[PDB]
Amino acid sequence: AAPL
Amino acid sequence: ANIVGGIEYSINNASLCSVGFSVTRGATKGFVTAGHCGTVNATARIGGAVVGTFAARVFPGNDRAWVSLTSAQTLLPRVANGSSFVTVRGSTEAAVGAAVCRSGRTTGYQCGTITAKNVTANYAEGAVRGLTQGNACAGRGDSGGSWITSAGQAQGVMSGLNVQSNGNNCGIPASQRSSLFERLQPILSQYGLSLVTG
Repeated sequence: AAPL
Repeated sequence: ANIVGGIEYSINNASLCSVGFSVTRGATKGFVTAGHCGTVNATARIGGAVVGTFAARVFPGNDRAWVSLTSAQTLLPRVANGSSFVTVRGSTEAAVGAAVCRSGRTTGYQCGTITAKNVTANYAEGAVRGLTQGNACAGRGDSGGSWITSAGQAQGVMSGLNVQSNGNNCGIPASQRSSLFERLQPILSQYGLSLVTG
């Protein structure tokens, strides 16, 4: 999961 | 500028994020957004014009920030939904299973349901804990944006998602989406902010  | 949840703003003339919610802290106007969007004192612009600066932020650990605005800005109790608006009525936290929508400058207004609370995201920078997960989709640029029920109860601000190579998780079924937001209530009490409602 990544920022956004 | 009119400050409406969901709209684009830039940070130091480089990254983009979306406005979460209009708030006040005594006579100061501001909006809450995601912590990862900017550092303290970064310049925020809406439509090429300076609207305010990052007053405080916490990222990673948590993912929250509020931008203090100049007094020329017009704070509005509203979140963008296409050419329409959702009025902000309060901040009652919805339970898992409840339906919720989110608004941002990249994918617009998207709805889904809350699937879990107290999720940890392990981002490149460090973990962020205590996030709520929904399955509404979102894309790069939607950070900071509003998560709100149709009923007008502000849930939190967009933090992160399981992004695919197209820049969003809108092309995978809802079942496979992990769209995470930072809860609003801790941000409001931590900075002593009150939400603008209508």
